[PDB]
Amino acid sequence: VQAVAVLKGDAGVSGVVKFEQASESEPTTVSYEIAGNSPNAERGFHIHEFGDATNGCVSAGPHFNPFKKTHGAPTDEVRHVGDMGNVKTDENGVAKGSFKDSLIKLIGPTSVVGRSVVIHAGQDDLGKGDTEESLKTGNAGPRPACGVIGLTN
Amino acid sequence: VQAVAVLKGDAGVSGVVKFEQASESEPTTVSYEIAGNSPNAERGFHIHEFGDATNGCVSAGPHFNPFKKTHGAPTDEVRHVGDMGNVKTDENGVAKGSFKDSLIKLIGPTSVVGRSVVIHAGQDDLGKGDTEESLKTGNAGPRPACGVIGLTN
Ligand SMILES: [Cu+2]
Ligand SMILES: [Cu+2]
Ligand SMILES: [Zn+2]
Ligand SMILES: [Zn+2]
Repeated sequence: VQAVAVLKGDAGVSGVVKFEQASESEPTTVSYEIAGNSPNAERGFHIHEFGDATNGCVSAGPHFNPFKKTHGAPTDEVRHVGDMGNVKTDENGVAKGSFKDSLIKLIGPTSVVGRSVVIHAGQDDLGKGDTEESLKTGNAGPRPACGVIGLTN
Repeated sequence: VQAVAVLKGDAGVSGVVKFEQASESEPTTVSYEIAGNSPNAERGFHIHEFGDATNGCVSAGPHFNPFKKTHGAPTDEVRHVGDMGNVKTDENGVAKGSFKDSLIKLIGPTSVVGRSVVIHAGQDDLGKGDTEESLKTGNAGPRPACGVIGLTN
């Protein structure tokens, strides 16, 4: 199964995030190309609950969290399903990369098809900050771009 | 269950299409508000197969047609799952309305969550035309706007 999200916004950030998953129990491969970010930085990157684009990136809602866990790093076992950590940006503001994830799925009752991807303006502190906010959002800040995740082939 | 598609493009047409379905066997209520169309007209309106926005409205693919039927009117038994007929536009170019449909679902293996809605620049001939093309697209013409269908609440 394949899916894709086209990230758009008004802040100069835009990109494309691709998903592929062979079967429900197998990892999903997530790959991304994102332009217009701050250079030489780390930027929070998550699946949010709703595929709702009626109000910018606000209407995407919170991090996708069906299991009611705190916010964490992708390699933490306690994390939101949608937590994809930080993406690294180069000297030109480009984030490009890929990873595998075993919580993110395109199949079954936690499928992210129809949800959203958000790229943030700040760094995700991976749930390790001082704040109650760290356990909710990682303090990753504003949502310069987002896109609904759709089926493709 | 609720879903929504935000229709966008570069042709002056834009809008929002909402979906609600209580359970898989019951009708889906589809409501829409679309601006910027030709006035006093009828414009084709369909669910297309893919929620892929990487190439304008082209990458949405063809009408959603899992049962491999010909294109028809919503009230035809032989139609594509995605066939929503024409929407009527007023003297200001606005289409606003709602309807129930029993093939379109937000639940189950034919769910349209993660697919696309397209509003066309021309009238859908409902499969009644003189063409092979009528039985594929209803001759509804260009795709001035589209949006991926996402989960909301
Ligand atoms: Cu986020
Ligand atoms: Cu169409
Ligand atoms: Zn999170
Ligand atoms: Zn059709």
